[PDB]
Amino acid sequence: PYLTGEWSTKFDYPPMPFDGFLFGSRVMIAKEVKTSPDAKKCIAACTGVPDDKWEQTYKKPTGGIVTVRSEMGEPIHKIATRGVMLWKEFDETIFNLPKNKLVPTLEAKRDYIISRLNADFQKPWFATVNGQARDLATMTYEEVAKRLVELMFIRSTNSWFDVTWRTFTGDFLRRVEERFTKSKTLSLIQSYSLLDKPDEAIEKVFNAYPAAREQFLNAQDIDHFLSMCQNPMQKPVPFVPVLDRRFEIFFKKDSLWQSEHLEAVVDQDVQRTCILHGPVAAQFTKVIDEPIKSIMDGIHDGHIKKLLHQYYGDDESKIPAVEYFGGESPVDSAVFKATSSTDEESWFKALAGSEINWRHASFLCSFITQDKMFVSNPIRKVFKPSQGMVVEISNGNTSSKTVVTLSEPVQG
Amino acid sequence: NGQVEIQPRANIQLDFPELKPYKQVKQIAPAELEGLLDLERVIVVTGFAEVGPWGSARTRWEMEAFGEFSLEGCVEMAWIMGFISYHNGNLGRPYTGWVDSKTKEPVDDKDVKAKYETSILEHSGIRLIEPELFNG
Amino acid sequence: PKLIKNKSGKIFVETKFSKLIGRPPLLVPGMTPCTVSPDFVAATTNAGYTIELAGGGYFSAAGMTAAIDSVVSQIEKGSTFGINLIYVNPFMLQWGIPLIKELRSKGYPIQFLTIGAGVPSLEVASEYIETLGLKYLGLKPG
Repeated sequence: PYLTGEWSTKFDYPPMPFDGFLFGSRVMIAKEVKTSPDAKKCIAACTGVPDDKWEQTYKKPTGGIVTVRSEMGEPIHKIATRGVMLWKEFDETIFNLPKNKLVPTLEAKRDYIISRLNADFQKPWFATVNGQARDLATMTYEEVAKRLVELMFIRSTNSWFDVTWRTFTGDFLRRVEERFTKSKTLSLIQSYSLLDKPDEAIEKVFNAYPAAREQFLNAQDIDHFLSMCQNPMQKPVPFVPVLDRRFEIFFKKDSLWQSEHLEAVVDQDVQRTCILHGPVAAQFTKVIDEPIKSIMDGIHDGHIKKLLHQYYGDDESKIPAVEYFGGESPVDSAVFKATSSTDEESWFKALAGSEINWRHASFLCSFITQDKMFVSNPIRKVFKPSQGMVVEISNGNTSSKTVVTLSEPVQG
Repeated sequence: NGQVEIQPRANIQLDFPELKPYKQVKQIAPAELEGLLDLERVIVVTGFAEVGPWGSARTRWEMEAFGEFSLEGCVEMAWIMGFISYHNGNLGRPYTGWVDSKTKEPVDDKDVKAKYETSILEHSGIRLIEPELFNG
Repeated sequence: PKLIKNKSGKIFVETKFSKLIGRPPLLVPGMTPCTVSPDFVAATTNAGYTIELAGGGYFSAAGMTAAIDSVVSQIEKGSTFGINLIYVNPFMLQWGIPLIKELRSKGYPIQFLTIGAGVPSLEVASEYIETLGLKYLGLKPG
């Protein structure tokens, strides 16, 4: 109805056709999209809502979609997962307070926040040992290292999800060795590549410094850990290390990649993650893993079928045919002579000819193709009009035999 | 054709008494003692401290027993005497650790001795009386 | 709307946009995280439909250059694609607009640039239109 312009008639307006369409949410379950399988199933589960009811996302889930606020306060449409619902609850109970009220509320609600992060969100509370909520000040160095490995090393692929996270863990082990060493000594982790099997490196480090296995973190090392959790030249840590004024930043930063990398989420659970999807477009996102070619060809072929039926009598012989389709901006024997004042556009329009064929492209296409690159049309630059140029065309009516000859004064 | 070494950082310990396995502890006192004493009439010291010419109990013990400070003792004396202070934040790069109290320059635990031990020893213990400490 | 066909007999929904780009008037917009994948961009372009590589998944010119090189190595000769940049990310624009200019000067098949989350000012838009050497400019008014 938007292609034909009839969409506006219901509003008592003249038809207003449009030039094209874009489909975002619709192709989020395409076979070639990197979205994780469980995320594709969650997207498909979203039933959607008709346009007249979409605005019921600011207040509650509708069609599986809700509206939450980003770091800057901009609205975002996301799937109403457990993590997103926690996001919304925090938006309306913590983040909307004034700066002076924020800290006491975090202190008063600390246990609830920690439980909710550990249960529902893609960034859990870091200081949690065997299900028991703690604080960095109440964990041993071995426990910190083990939690780092648990949250940063992927066992399925047996690798560190990000090399920067391996650098983080290696730096922490290096600070452990610094704290419990008693004199000049060689570091046990000479290269961070030794962390590629983290358990062995941890066992080595904490065998050489057994005291660190039953001693809580030094206050100076708590500060160091939290400072290196803020290193801009590193991927944001996948956890919340502390509750303080920066809790919103710790909670919301880097929130979109987890849906395509569920192997690096706590339990490979989509419900912890954040997925962007539209309330109204969700009504058509049903079939999982349908190739993008199929989805786009389906839309285009439906348009062609409807147009054929409505405006061509279901007769494809009615369709006009050109040699090639494209290159059109939205805005038998001849002789041509160039001058200083000749305008380039009309000169090239005359040289190209009225029919769409090789001559047309030769004289009107703005770019040609190299091995894979696009470069300015050499033919046009060679035929750029200037005083003295004389162009002779013969057989312009039979493209297969047309010959365009350019003559210029040489030696008189 | 075109190693990494680790420096020590001070880790001050409280030095609670070492508790040994019950078997060894039982081998010390007479076997008849079990149940013999009214433990509500036995007095025990559970904590102690001091402020003296050599700082706390820890630093005074180190000077009394060994005649010299360890890295922990030197760092504690530097902190007590105000030579060094703790900093955590921007210093442009982010820094967490000790800094010089007068110049705010960073200080590593390894360098604390070389920077401050002569001053620490010169201004501790029995020494010439300093009018600045006793109202002129 | 109209229907047209070429010598192969392929039918096109003829439209001002489709007439310009020689391809169906349907495109995949820049989406972070989905269009960040160079595999998905190449797959959509090899299917015959316009797509914008999302610049919101990249944090340096080197990384985006590697992603564009991957897309180029995957798409067939003669194909092209677009780039989407966020206007509320001053850093991205600072490192991305010069990158697009350099790549276009190299002849990279970047057909267009789309600006999301804001419309530039007339002066910036003029800078883009003149310098970047693109076929057309995409804007997303709100």
